[PDB]
This record gives sequence, structure tokens and C-alpha cells, in this order.
Amino acid sequence: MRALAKLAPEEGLTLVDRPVPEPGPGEILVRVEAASICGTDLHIWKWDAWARGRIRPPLVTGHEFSGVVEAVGPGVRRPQVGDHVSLESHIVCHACPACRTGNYHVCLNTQILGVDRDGGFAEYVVVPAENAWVNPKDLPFEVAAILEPFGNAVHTVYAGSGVSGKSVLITGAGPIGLMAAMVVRASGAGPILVSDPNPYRLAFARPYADRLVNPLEEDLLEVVRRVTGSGVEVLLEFSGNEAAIHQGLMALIPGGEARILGIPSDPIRFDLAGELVMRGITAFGIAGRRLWQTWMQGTALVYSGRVDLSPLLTHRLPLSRYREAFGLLASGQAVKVILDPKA
Amino acid sequence: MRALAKLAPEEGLTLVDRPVPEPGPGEILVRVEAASICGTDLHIWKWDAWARGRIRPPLVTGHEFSGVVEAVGPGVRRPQVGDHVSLESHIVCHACPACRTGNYHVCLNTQILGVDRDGGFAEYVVVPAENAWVNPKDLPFEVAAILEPFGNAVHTVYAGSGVSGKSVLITGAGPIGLMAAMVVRASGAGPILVSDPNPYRLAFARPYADRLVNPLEEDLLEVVRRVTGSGVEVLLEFSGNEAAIHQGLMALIPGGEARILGIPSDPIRFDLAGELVMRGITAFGIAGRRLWQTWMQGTALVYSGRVDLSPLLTHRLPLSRYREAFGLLASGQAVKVILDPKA
Amino acid sequence: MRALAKLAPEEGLTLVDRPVPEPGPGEILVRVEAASICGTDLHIWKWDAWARGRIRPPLVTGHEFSGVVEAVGPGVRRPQVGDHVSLESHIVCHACPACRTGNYHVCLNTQILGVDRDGGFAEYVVVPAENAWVNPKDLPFEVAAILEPFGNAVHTVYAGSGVSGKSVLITGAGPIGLMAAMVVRASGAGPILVSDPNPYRLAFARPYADRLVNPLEEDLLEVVRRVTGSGVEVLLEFSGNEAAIHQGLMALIPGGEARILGIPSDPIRFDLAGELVMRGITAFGIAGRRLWQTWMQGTALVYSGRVDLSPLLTHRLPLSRYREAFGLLASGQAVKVILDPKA
Amino acid sequence: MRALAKLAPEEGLTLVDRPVPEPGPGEILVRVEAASICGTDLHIWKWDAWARGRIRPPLVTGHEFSGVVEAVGPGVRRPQVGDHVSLESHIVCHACPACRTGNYHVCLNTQILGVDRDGGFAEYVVVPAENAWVNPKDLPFEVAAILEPFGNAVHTVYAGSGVSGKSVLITGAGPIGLMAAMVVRASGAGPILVSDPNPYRLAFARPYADRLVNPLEEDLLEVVRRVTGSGVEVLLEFSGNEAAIHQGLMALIPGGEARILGIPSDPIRFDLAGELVMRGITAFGIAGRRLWQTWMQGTALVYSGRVDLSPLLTHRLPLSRYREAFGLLASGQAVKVILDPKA
Ligand SMILES: [Zn+2]
Ligand SMILES: [Zn+2]
Ligand SMILES: [Zn+2]
Ligand SMILES: [Zn+2]
Ligand SMILES: [Zn+2]
Ligand SMILES: [Zn+2]
Ligand SMILES: [Zn+2]
Ligand SMILES: [Zn+2]
Repeated sequence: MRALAKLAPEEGLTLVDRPVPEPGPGEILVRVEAASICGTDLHIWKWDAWARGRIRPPLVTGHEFSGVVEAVGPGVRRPQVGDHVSLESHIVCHACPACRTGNYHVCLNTQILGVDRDGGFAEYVVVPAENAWVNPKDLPFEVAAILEPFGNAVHTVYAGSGVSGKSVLITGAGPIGLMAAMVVRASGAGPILVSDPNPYRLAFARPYADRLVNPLEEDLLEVVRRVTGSGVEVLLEFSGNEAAIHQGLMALIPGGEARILGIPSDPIRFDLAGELVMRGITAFGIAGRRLWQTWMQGTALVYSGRVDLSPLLTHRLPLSRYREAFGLLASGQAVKVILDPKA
Repeated sequence: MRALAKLAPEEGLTLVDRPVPEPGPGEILVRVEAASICGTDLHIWKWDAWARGRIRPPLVTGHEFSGVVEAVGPGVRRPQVGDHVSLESHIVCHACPACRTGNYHVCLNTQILGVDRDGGFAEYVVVPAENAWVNPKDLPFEVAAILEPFGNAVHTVYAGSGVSGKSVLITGAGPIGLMAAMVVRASGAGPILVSDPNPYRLAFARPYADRLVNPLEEDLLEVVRRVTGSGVEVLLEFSGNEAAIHQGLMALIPGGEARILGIPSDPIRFDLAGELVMRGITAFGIAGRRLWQTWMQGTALVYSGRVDLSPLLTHRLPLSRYREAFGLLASGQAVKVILDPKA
Repeated sequence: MRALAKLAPEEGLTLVDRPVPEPGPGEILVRVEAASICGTDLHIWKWDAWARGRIRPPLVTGHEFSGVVEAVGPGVRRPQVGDHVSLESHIVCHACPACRTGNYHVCLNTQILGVDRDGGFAEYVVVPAENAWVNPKDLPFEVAAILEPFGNAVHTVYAGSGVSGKSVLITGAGPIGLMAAMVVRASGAGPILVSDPNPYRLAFARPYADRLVNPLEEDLLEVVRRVTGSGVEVLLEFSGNEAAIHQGLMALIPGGEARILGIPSDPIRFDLAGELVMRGITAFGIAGRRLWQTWMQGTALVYSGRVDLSPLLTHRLPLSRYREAFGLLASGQAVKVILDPKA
Repeated sequence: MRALAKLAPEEGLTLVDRPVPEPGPGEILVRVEAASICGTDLHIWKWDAWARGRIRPPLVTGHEFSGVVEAVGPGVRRPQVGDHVSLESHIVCHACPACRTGNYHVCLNTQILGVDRDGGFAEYVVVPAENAWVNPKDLPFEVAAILEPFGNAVHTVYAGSGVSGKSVLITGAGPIGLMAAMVVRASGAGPILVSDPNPYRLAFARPYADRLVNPLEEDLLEVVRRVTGSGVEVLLEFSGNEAAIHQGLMALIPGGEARILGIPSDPIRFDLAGELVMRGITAFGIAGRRLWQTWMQGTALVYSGRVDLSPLLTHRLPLSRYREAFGLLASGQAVKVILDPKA
């Protein structure tokens, strides 16, 4: 089969041919129909600091994908051959304290498909049977392929007190932030403010947000004061940019909540007293997807039509042309790019 | 000044002339621009048991109204003359276990506007300044007049775990239940099911629900099963109808939540163990509006446009044609009737 | 081995000799060191209505027990041979909506050890590997044997808003109610009131409760008003007695919580409006133990010494003398009776 | 009347004579029976930056006091002459986003007793009637005097998911952290770990903690590991010490909660991604006392006897010997110092 791999400790990826993996007990073989690309994949590709401390070549990458269950291992009762599925990238241990608590999304021994073991940028991939989420047969694979990143948005948005009937500020219009914009709008947030310095990304958030802000042309804190009268009740942070983080926290009203998915590249200077403790703020560290309630909430929204992810699918390319694909992503000229492993 | 009052211990109300009242300390004088009527007012109309043991004539009725701050009492600094406001009907004592605990919606010393003291079915009314909710000048008074009953819906929907990304069954398509349908739809619930025997009421929910059900014509359970695959996660009960209550609980998946606003006219037969305990169901008794939180969530929905309450106002009549307003009520025909105290 | 069984659709149980069960994939063989008896077992014994609709002879009963892992099935990584364990009686399916939600305690396909399949009133018993909770080797088996019923108390007490710094009323001094009395006292509840008509049971609650009440000699509602000044914030109901339920709910303050574990023998007449909806009460149906957080909280309390269950172990008898054992229980002359299968 | 005041922009305080103030509308006149001092008072004492940008002489300091209602203002009906009361130092505006939302503890217009206006370091003080908490006549005034700072602890412990049945690490054994230790012990936490370099402070917690740790002498992490098997579920931070903050977060299991009352004197270096985001940690900024809830939980603990605050009062000095009280403070020696304004 065809597969995109990182064969050595350097830049780029390579198209190779590998035998079809085989599912043993508790596993299933999945025929990949669509897969997507995100920041993690871009770290691997550029072979930067992050990638260097986490990746161990050889590795077939790809952690955002959907396909059909082509085979199951001995004893696997579910899913079943023929089922259409989306995949949870985190493989949890079930033998640590986080798992005991039900906090699977932060399992101490978390292993990630396409990062720690072979992923979905291939025609076939073997994953744990418990990691498969069966979708309605009419759900387009393309959309099914991006439920994983969508989950991140969902998790962030519904963490804490949620967003229904509350003012919200989203800092970062990257793909997950655009997705969170769709979710807060379909959840009854209002007013909704989305802030991002890149025009191309902001635009994508226009049909959902009530006010778009380019922190580099308007004083975010002041637009917020004029839109709400003071501050927002909720801050959803997806960029990791330190100045946005500080601005965003200053934007919260006392007693508010900041939910943080964004990963800053370096430690930040933080005024614990001023930005959190003294104003009674609660900061939520968001990681992964809550195992099963995040998937339940998110697929509920998509299956029923409360949200429509389609406009986020800016490009479709055969896996063969992966280079053009990463290029588009890397340049900010795309939101969700789909790769087809059959071509 | 024209006012509509219950002058003696009997059915009906009487159109009267009273001098314009004056606000003392801590009070304001509202020039009412719009009022609405609901079941409570009906109880007072027909002078039934309830009214009998509660109303003390002479009394200007009405608790659902909006208007303008004509003048304030000495030392009152909020709201201000010229402010457009809606009224919270519950006047809380601030001196009971319920208020201390922050459960003002259930103050044991609750004094209701229009039942225990003069209400808004008049050109002017004096009320506690703390009961006034200031609205943007551009919100129609007609809509502002129904924010109180809308709050009841809001309170029921956001109670417990909310409804975002969840399957919801709403029993009762009367005015409040209908507002609930608008809210759960704008809050991202899905699938959304609404059940009520009256096809008139049920049709108002078509643009908000995913599935409409007349339980007298279809098996509600079998329909819930076909739409969700089993049960709903949330039950929102507005009818107080015993059969609907029993059926709704059965449609709830184990571990789900039932939030009850509906008041049955008589005790029900309840299999505590089978309908609640053994299935791990939690039942929420909803009453009033959480003081200020319910108003914040609801008005945010309205102000931002997440929900549009216009479709619920079927009739606007002059206060002097009240005989007909109370008839529409007792009959069913309308959803929410507005009364114009200036005519 | 020795085992206590229900061999036919009638009263009583029978001592028999059966081969030692064998653990297959995903299972473990447990050598039982101690087991206890409760109401469920008494239903089976008396072969009453309940038992008749649930039991299917032949059945080795016993669902409250602890022992040592004597053997594990092929592939079972944990627990391990030699481990000391307590057992969760509920065997969950992992393929229903409750399980999906994490509400394992109300799994639609729940199977119960000692009720639906052979239990612990035997020298040996095979249970699912995932149902074993490993205890510190120095925890006395006797105490380990009663962690299952303890969990019920724990679940009830920590459901909702918990009990820390709140007035609590416990109706029912049966064994789980006494256990809940120990837990609310070790949790910072205050004042704590325990009410039960049986003197022998009340007494057991004296070192934990702040006020003991015999509803049949004092007006429960009035003692409560004098102890708190109005009502309690939390009601923990363990009896299922209808008058206690009504009394208890009347005892709650508006906005309070009632957590119900008690199973009434017959439907009750319930004034939905008066007892729940109008006073903003929230009723929690408690079933089983939350899979893992209930066990985490409860074993934490026991391992650290925050609670000491020992005084509840009123009797110890070899399994051979099971009849005297059930007799004591049936007569209200005991709290937790331990049966030893080795004799 | 004797009072202790900051009369000019400099260090120190001055013992003075003022006429007994009179309560206007909505106010009461408290005859102070006991007052206490904390770090804030110290800031005012040494007149540092903080005090500099906040205090406006002439000002009678003190915010931790208890006393008797000597007389009430016209029309004040609660509390009453003769009532023993404690004072909430925060005077809230009831006109900001924070108050509307019910987050009075963080009112943007908070006016503090003894910092923005006359306090209790005097024989008499006039305060808003709504700030008085009525105590049972038999509670010692000395203990009643420290309910305010105790509330800070209470608020920190019960924030988030509470602590019952959970493993807890408390960093900082100063007065508040020590009160926190008493509360978490009385609330059923276990194992309970308390870390602080000062062996004087640490010894006060011996009767409440399960494990005492001097982090300068032992590796806090390795100790937490040996006591829990991994990490603690809850982190309660009271020191504001950057090193303790970083170490405590590391000791928290993934998905745990950190509740921070501690105010660092300077911004910290914070690895947002590593210490919060990637581990799914939630950090709670705790400030003040939740208005009325914190007081209800705390006083219930005290009134019922779940906690005994007596051990925390090391010294009781006449107000006139304040020079020494402020010395004990700045030095460490004592826990809580009481000042008797009648001498
Ligand atoms: Zn991704
Ligand atoms: Zn794990
Ligand atoms: Zn109404
Ligand atoms: Zn009240
Ligand atoms: Zn049992
Ligand atoms: Zn199940
Ligand atoms: Zn202080
Ligand atoms: Zn305020």
C-alpha cells in the first residue's frame, strides 16, 4: 500500500510502499478514505524542536482520518467490518490514575496515532478497536476525517460553564479556533468576538462571530468594552501567542473563565496575582477530547446539522501530492486540507 | 390613570381609574408600554381555589410587563429616568435560608408583582428598583414584556448539565415550552423532540424541533427510540400532565436529567424506584428565574439575536379590550398576548 | 468447594458442594475470605415478590465480598495472583448509552454478581478482571467485604453538591444509612440529623450524628426547625418508607437537594408541584457506585482513617451457620454480618 | 473612643481618640470585642508600594473583627441591637458585571473595611448592615474575629470539586493555609500533605495532616509519590512562593485541580503548556469569600464543631500594645494575634 513516512531524523516525508498491517486481538484494520493535516504534522515535517523530542523514525504519520473497517482482530465484537468510522488519536492505558478518574484525555501513558506509532497517511492502518467511533453511513468521509480536531474545539467550548447565553472571546482563528467559532455560535453565545492578525483566517469566522478583530489594527480590549460594556465571560484561547494570552485575560471580567487549548512555544511571564488570583479567574487547561462526552457532544452537533463543517474543507489532494498539501497549510492559505491515500 | 383590577372576591377584573402612584425610597415609577398574560392571570380571572387562597382584593394585576422609567424615588441611583426596562416579578426578602444560599427564585417570603401587590396592567406602576432589568432602547417593548416568562424557559433549559450537544425531549408546546424549544435549538441541542397533543401549539415549534410528536397519535417512546437510538439525555417538562410526565421519564436514558417547570393540578402516582432511583435519574424542580443569572443568559440570547421571540406574539390588544385577551388565553388559540395599557 | 445456593423457586437456601469455577479470558478466580449479607440477599431468602421477578435458580448468592486473586485467566494483566481485592457487584456491558456516557452504575445491561450469576457466598468465585479493586494487603478482609455497600453511602453523600459545611438529614438508620452517617460526619456536615423508628439502629448513629430522632416519638419537622432554624440543605434518604420520604422532603429548605437511594416497595402519592417543583428542589436517584470515582472517594476515606467501618461489623459466622446469620439480619438485631466460606 | 489609625503617608500607626460614630440608613454601630491582623495590615504598617498606591490617610485600620450591635441606623431591621456579629470586609457595589453574575467576592468596586474606610481597630465602628454576619451568642468573639480570614481558606478548599475523599497537597502553612489544613481534614480529604519550610508553622499542622514536609529538607515530589503512589488530586496554594507553585503543580496528577489563594510578590516564569494545558489541569484564582456561601460553609464547620479554631489564636493583646502585635506578625512566631480594643 501507499504511505507517507518520516524515514530519518531530518526534514520532509517520503512516499513509500509497505505491506498492509494486520489486526491482532482487540484491534481492527481500517481502510482510509480521508485524512487531514494539522500543526502537529507540520512540526514533524519541518522536523523542528518539538518533533525532535517526540518522533522516533520510522513513522507513518497522520492522526486525523476516517475510513471503513475492513477487518477486525480475533474476538473484536465492535466495531464491525463495513462500519464507517472516525478515530480518536489517543490510545489510553487504562492503568494509570488519570484513566482511573475518567480523565482519559490526559492518560499518563498516552500514545498517539501518527506520532508514537503508524498513523493514517496510508491506505491502511491498524488501530485499537476501542478507538473507533462509528458514524452514520451517509456522513461524508471528508467531514468524518476532521472530527478529531473538531473535538478539540468542542472540548474547549463546553469545558467549565460552557458558552450558552454568555459573551465569548476567541483568540486565534486557526482551524480549531474557526471550528470553536462555529460551535459557540451554534451554542447560543452572544456577543461573540473572534480575534486574529491574519485577514484570511478572520474572514472564515465572519458568518459566526458578531465582531471580528485584528489585534494589530484595533485595541482588542477596547473593542470588547464597546461590544459588551466591560469584558467577556469566557475566553477560548487557541493561538499560544503570549501577547494574545495576556490581552485575552485582561479582556475577561472578574469571575470569568479562560479555557486554554493553545500551546505557547516558550514559557511566558505570568502575573499570577494580577491576571488570575485577584480577579477570581479560573483557567482550564484543555488537552485532547474527553473520552466519549466530547465525541458525543460534537457528533451530535454535526449529525443534526447544528453545525456544518464543510466550509472548512478548503482543499482536497491525493496523498501523492502531499508536498503541495503541506505547503498550503504552512503558508496560511488553507484551513482543512484533505489527503486521499488512494491516489 | 387606567388600570385593570380584581376589586372583589369574584371572577372577572374591572377597568378602573387610579391616581398615578409615587415611588418612595428604593423604588421607581414605570410608565408601562406593554404587558402580557399567562395562566396565573387566568387563575385570578376565573377566581379558582389557587387565587382564592392567595389574592387579596383590591389588586391591579399583571406581572409580565415592560416600560420606561418615568421617575425614581429619593436616593435611587439605578436604574435611571428614561431607561427602558423589564421587570422581575419576584420581590425577594433577602432574609431567609433561600436568599442567603443564593436561591432567590425560591425565597420563602417571595412577594409577586401583580398578585400580592399592584402589577403592570396599568399605565404606571411603582416597583422596587432592584427588580428592574435595563434593556437596550432598541428592543421592542412587546418582546421586553415577555422576558419574565422566557426566563422560566431559560432557567429550565440551562439547569443541570444544560443541553448543548445533547438529545432533548420537550413535553408541552404551550408558550413557555415553545420558548424552551427556541432556546434548546439555539443552544445546540440535537436531536430535538417536541411532544404535545394540540396541533396548533405543535406547529409553532416546527422551525425549532427536529421531530414533532402528537403523543395521542404516535407512540412517543417508539418515536424517541427511532430518533436517538434509545432515549433522550434531557427531559424538559412544561405541561404538568401526569401521562406526559410518566412517558417522558421513560424516554430519558438512564443517568439522564428531567427538569420540571410544569405544575400538575393534582398529586401524581409516582413509582420513585422505577422512574427515578433505579435508573439514576436526577429531577430538577424549576421555579422562577435564578436571580440575575437566568436574566443574563436569556437577555444575551435575545439581545444578540440567537433567538427571535417575535413569532410568539400572536396578538396585541388595548388594555380596555381585556375581555377578549383573557378569552384567547382560556381558549388556546394564541401563544402570547400583548396588552397596550395606553388604550 | 462449599457454596450457599438457591436451588429452586422457593424459600431458604442450601449448602452444597460444587466444583471450583474456572477463569477464562478477561476473568480472575477469587478465593473468598469474607462476604456480607444485605437486603437483596434477604429478598432472595424470603423468596418474595422482588426475588421472584429477578432470580433464576440455580444461583449461588452473595454480592458483598473480598478475597485473594488465586488465578487469572489467559491474558489478564491485572489484577494479579496474590492481590487482595474487593468486588464491584455490577458487571457492565460497555456497549449501551449509559456506558458511553460514563454512567456505568446504570448500564442498561447491568448483570449483578450473586443475583444474575454465581456470587461470593462460596469458597471460590469467578468475576470479570475489571471488577476487582485491589486493596492494601493490610486492609482486613472483613472491612474489604463491606466496601460495596459502603460505596452506596458514599455515592449518595457526594452526589450533587456534597455535604461539606451543610445541614444534613438522613432518614433511615439501616446499615447503609449508618455508613452514610459516618461519611457525612467525616465530611464536615453540620448539624447532622439521623432519623429512624428503630432504637437499636439509631444508637449506632450516636457517635456521628448531632441529633437523633425517632419520628414516632418526636415531630421530625420540628426537631429540625429547632436544630437548624428552618430546614436542612441536604436529605439523604435510605429507607424507602413513604412517610419518611414526605417528611424528609418537607424538611428540606427551598433550593435544597434530596438524594435518594431508598427503594420504596410501592409507588407513592407524590405532590410534584408542592414537594419538588415549587420549592426548587433537586432529587437525585442514586443507584450502585459510580465506576471508579465512588470507589476512589470511599477507599480514600477508609485507607486514611477518615472513617472507621469496624463498629459496623456486629457479627462473624462461618457460612455453615448461614441460617442464624440471615435470622439476625431479618430481626434488625445486627448491622453488618460477616460469613466465612471456609467454615 | 480609642482607635488605631494611619494618619499620614508613612510607616507606623497612631493610637487616637475619636468620637463614637453614628450609623446612618442601612448601617449599624458595632462595639468591637475582638480584632485580628494579617499581611494586609502589615503592608499598611510598613507603608510599602501596595499601601502607597491604595491607602488614603487618615484611616482607622483593621478588617478582621467581631463585636456587638450597639445600635442600628434608621429603618435598619437586620441585624438587631444585642446581636453578636462578625464582619465581611468587602463592601460590594451591586452595580457591576461581577455582582450581577453573583461573583461579589470580585466586585470591581469593592470597598474594603479598614483599607478604603474606617475599620475595626477601635472600640466602635460603623459598617453596612448587609456586611454583618450574626453569630450564636456563645461563640467566643476571639474566634468570631478570625471568621473572615478563615473564609478565605474555606473558599479555597471548597472551590472546584472540593476535597472529600481526595488526596490533597497544601503548600504554605501560614495562618490561612493552616486553617485550610483544619478544614480539609474535617472535610474527609486523605491523604493530606502539608509543605512549608518553616518548622514552626509546620508543627501547627501535625494534628491535621497525614504527612508534613519541609521542602528544603525533603524532595516534595518524591514524598508525594510515596504517599499517594503518584500525585495529589488537589493542590491548595497559599504561599505565593514561585518555587512552591511550580513544585505543587508537578505534584498534581493530570486532570487535577490547583486552587490558588497565594499572591506572588512578582510575576512568575510560567510554562503554560507544560504545567497547565498538556496535563489538563484547571487552576482556580481564589479571592475573598463567596458572598454568603463561603460564610455558610465556614460557620457551619465552626458552629457544629467540625473544626475548632482555638489552636490558631496564639496571642491576645490590648489594642494599646499594638506595637508588639505588629512585631509578632512581621516576625513569624505567632499564628493569629487578637487585639482587645477595650484596652
Ligand atoms: Zn491534528
Ligand atoms: Zn492511562
Ligand atoms: Zn406569567
Ligand atoms: Zn428571601
Ligand atoms: Zn448488598
Ligand atoms: Zn452498558
Ligand atoms: Zn486579613
Ligand atoms: Zn460590584
